[PDB]
Amino acid sequence: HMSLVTTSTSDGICTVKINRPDKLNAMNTDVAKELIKTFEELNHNDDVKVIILTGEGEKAFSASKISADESVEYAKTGQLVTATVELVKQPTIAAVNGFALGGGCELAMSCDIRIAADTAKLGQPEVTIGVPPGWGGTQRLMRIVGIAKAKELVYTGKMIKAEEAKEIGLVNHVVPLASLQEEALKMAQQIAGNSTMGVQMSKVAINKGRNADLDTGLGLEILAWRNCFTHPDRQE
Amino acid sequence: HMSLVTTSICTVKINRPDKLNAMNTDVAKELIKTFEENHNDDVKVIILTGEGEKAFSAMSKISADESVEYAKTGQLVTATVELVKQPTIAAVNGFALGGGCELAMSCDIRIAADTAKLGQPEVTIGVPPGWGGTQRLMRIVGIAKAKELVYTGKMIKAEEAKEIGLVNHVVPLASLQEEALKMAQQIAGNSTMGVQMSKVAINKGRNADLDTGLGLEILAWRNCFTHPDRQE
Amino acid sequence: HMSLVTTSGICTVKINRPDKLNAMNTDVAKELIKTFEELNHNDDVKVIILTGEGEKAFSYMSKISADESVEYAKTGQLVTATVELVKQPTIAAVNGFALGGGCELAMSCDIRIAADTAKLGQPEVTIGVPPGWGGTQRLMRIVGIAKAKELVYTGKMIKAEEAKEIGLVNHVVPLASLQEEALKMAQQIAGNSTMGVQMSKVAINKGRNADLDTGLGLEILAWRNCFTHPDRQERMT
Amino acid sequence: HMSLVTTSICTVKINRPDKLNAMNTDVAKELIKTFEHNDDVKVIILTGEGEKAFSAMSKISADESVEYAKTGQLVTATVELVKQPTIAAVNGFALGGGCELAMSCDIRIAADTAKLGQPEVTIGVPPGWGGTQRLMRIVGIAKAKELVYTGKMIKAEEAKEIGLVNHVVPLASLQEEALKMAQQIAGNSTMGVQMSKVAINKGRNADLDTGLGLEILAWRNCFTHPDRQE
Amino acid sequence: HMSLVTTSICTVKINRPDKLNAMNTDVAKELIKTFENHNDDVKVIILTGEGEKAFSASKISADESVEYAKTGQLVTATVELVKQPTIAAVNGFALGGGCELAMSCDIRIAADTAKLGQPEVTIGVPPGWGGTQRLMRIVGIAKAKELVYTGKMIKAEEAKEIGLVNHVVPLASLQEEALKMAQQIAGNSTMGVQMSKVAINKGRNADLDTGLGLEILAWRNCFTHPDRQE
Amino acid sequence: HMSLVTTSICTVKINRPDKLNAMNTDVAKELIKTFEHNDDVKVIILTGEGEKAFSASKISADESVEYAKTGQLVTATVELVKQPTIAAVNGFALGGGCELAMSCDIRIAADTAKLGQPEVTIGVPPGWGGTQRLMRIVGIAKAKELVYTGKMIKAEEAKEIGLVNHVVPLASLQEEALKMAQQIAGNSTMGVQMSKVAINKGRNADLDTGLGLEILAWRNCFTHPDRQE
Repeated sequence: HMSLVTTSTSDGICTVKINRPDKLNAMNTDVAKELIKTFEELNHNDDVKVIILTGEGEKAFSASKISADESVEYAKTGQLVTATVELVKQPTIAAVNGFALGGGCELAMSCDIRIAADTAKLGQPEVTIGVPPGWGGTQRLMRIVGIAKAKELVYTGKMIKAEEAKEIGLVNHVVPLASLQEEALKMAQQIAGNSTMGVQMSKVAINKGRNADLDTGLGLEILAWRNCFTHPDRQE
Repeated sequence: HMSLVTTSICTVKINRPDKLNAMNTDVAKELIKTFEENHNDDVKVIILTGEGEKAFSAMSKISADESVEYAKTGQLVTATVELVKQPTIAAVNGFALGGGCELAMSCDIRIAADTAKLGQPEVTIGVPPGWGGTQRLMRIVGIAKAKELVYTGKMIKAEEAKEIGLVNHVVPLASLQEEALKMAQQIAGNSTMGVQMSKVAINKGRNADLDTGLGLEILAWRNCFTHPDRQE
Repeated sequence: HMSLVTTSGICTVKINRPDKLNAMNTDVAKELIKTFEELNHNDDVKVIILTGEGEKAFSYMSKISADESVEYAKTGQLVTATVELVKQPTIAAVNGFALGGGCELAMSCDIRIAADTAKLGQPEVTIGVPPGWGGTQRLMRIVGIAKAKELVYTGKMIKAEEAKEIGLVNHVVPLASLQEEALKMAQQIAGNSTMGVQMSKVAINKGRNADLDTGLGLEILAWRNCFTHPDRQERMT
Repeated sequence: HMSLVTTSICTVKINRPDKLNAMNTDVAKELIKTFEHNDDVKVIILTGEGEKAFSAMSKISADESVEYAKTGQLVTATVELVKQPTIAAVNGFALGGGCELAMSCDIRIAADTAKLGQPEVTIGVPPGWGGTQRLMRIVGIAKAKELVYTGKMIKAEEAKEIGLVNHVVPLASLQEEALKMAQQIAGNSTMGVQMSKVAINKGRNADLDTGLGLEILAWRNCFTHPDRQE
Repeated sequence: HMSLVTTSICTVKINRPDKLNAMNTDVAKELIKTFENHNDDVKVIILTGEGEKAFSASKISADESVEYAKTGQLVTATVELVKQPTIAAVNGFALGGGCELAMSCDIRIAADTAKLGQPEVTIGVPPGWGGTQRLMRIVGIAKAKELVYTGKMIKAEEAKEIGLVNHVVPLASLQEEALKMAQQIAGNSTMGVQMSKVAINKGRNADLDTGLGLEILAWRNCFTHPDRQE
Repeated sequence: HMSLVTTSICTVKINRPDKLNAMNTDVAKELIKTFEHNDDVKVIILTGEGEKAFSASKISADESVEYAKTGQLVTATVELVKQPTIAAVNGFALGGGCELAMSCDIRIAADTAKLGQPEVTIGVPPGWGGTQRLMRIVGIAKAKELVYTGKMIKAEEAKEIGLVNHVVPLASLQEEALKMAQQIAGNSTMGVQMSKVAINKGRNADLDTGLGLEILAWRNCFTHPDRQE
């Protein structure tokens, strides 16, 4: 179904793995709901400080004859899992180990930081079926890579390698697969070394001010800044 | 002023070659009429390029009052090219300067020739970009490069245009059209309803917060799921 | 304190405190506010160059309450907004270290040209706080949410080359060639229409915060304003 | 399908009182072309022909629905973003598109006989000409939700109560009042009025700081006009 | 902590009458999961306080105060964004979290004995379940600032004049009225009703053009439904 | 010049009664300086001196920009000040004064008060935030009516459209103001001004972003002694 295992310094680095390698870690509603409950619906426990999310099998991160009314609930489940991943307390590092197409790519775009392997191919092929990307791909892909590249990808519904994904910023870095998880830990243990209060107030400020004008975002930032100043992490 | 060829995809061309396909009021009105305020259901993808293979597109001495009208005509034609039903592929065959560049920035995807040169030199004569440059260039390449290009008013070549994201790809001149064709056809084979509703969703959610954009997307997604292209 | 040198209408502003690596306290912030506020009324100056004194750096009193924390953050927001919304375009010549409030200061300018020795970053979280002078917003609005999140969460420094790769700076030139380079671009902006330049700046800084239609309204208003100016009819010759 | 009378102030009247000036496609196009403006007109009054109706077949494709809702959006936007102000003199029924058309105008002055509403939901659709947004932006979210979910008529007194209309006067004296407000606006500066309209119509969609940028740009533009110094 | 009764329309009632139906986290969870998603048999939801005396009338860990506020946000959003229209029948006291919950609903009909307010600032905190935003979005910034800064209570008449409630009726006949409006919404097309709800709840947060895009999408989406022809 | 008197609540007064407390550049500058606040003051009262008025064509376009910037600066300084502000409209509030009144949080007007935006009768729009603040306070329809007509309105219809919070007899206006200022001053200072920050920021954003602002201010207040005591 889904795996979790935690160790780091303080050992609060939690690797979360999608466990369906027989079907290329494809995401159905069961995987979405289990992801929602693993990310605990907009919070977490206090042991974990950084989350590294990937899919087992070393081949794919994650790669409808239905009831037009039921597709609204389907897209709602997708939106809910993407928001639960996107707004979790700790930072998330998406280790894209191979294919990330459709929902999978959307999942990858819900995370804060993406470290892809030189074997990773991303895309949104929903438009080849007759549907748009229904789990936030029409919005998050734009907000990450620019309207031009997002439009190109969604219109063509094509697949792009991790190198051009790094070129357009869809992934933060590209490393060899053999080193992928290694790098995924190396960044995480770096974020875990910093103050959790500062890191996660920064995350709240960023995730809230991405949707507002500069003045409102600065208000969010100053409020989070005072909040962190009321914390012992600042003085020690 | 106009050129239309539709075979599959409708290539539209600005037919003013002896003036580097310059933008004016008549050309803007012709483009407005050509983009049909939507399109006909036969066309799936549109390619906008310039005649002569020397310039994509490279009367202002008057009356700020009707300068408002000139800017309104520019905004109208840029929004008609931007919000047209079919996707738009801009094949900049050289000079895309000022109103041309802004025009090129109205389309969804820009494919550049190696000889292409883009920029907003309005700041050198008397004015800011008045046909959407100050907003569209920012929304395409980011505020830093937008400010650099607008303040300096300089021209940049195609390679640095793809470096900052103003154009999606750069290909040799002699193979630009072809390449455009291919991409258009790669978009033409996809679902009409899917592509066009995703275009609606993107063009609407670019201006709103993530939640409102997700609402737009779920509405477009249901609308497509009520269409036969989804199941077949 | 702070040094000013103007000629061409090109004004170079220098943070003058090399003993503390041009560190940002409330004094230098207030002096920056006062210098950029005067330049708003200075009609000779056309372009502003912001850089640090010396060849090393462009630019922790926190024993304090949370209310004086709010006041410190407000002073930082004020200096960043005054630099950002100044009349003339600004060129931040990052001649070395730009970390913390210094990097946010550089991010408040219109254009950044960094030396090949420059290192930029937001190490705020390494001492328990987020960026307090607009980093969490301006960094994301300049380089995108992905790289902004990476840099803010790690709190690491990055060389000028990767800063140019992610858009944190516009260009990267050798250190000894930085100053000259900056002035060159400033010259290229100084020769343009001041009316058009500054209405462009107003339109951009206002439309970055709104939908496309409101930004187009701002643009058409600035366009008519410029069309009421003699620069328009006089240079379109 | 439409009448113009410029006497000074242009009164605009939709002309189909046979079934109370309903909003077809053709009157939408006629209103679009009529709202184009010229320098003569300073204020616009838009009312319905028939003395008791301002403006009061569909199982065809969803794509035609999209494009005719786009036509409605276009006519409402053309009415909403004119140079001069618009005074909607609601003489009677304003339901569905009509009321949406009335909500596109700057100011509404209704007769005491006027009943407004959005009954689209009694047919199986939402208001597709801007009601779901303009009604909410005029009367607030609570009253807008109430009116769109009920789809009922309300009397002009309740419209003035919830802000859907600015003022309520007797029908026989509606036009005199609308033209009174018109000539009050036309006596003011054309540049100031029209730049105020641009600033309001653009800043309603933005944060306060952006809107203040809009306002300062329009303010500078008004200071370049001869109407200021005199 | 809360009960449900459906017939034709579903009434949801906070069942804590001796505690004046006050809200803690557990009743919030019960309401969260009682608004599920939903089933297709319910058309209009009426939420009121059990006991016809009050609709609905913190010493650790600011860290856990964040989670308390997140639970409040979750319950308010689940009530607000839910499929069917919601009618808040405030039967008396609606203070603090209770009034915020009432403001999450679509339409509010108050008994003449109702008293609403946000007294959070008398404790040392702002409204933490959406008051600072929803009150301002319902009644406007001036009255919202007044009520939040004073923390005072207001009767049904003043809350109606400021738009905090849509209508005010006698207490002994509140629910009946709350029923009839519900009935009035039940007879309307569920597809049109709920697509209008989605369009409004999404376009209240965006500019006019984005809201019009949402509206035209929902308009075609109601043209997808068979209830348009019948 | 202007004056200030602190008693607990600092009453701030525009001291130009022989000119109906009209606004110039010097008045705006001294108002910016007065609104700076100090930790003792909990509520601010802004009114005009004299019981007659709260506050009632040579420049180029560039100094017109500068004048509009000064007006925006003073209106934003009053609007975003720490403590809640009560504008006691003791008569005329026209033009900038009107806009000044619209910058405060709460407006209590005397029955003889008259509010308006007459800029459009001179050739210009409101340039101190009227075209935005009036629409955000009273709605778009009444703001359009008032700005296009440029007409003065009495206190009661100003209350009807929401331009003022309450209408009080002139002879008692101040006292009523003080009374409200007392009721607000007794509440939590930290909670009330964090509420003010949340409101002034979330008025410009969508619901989700505003709720983020609110939850941040709420957590901030939970770290203050006022919450538990």
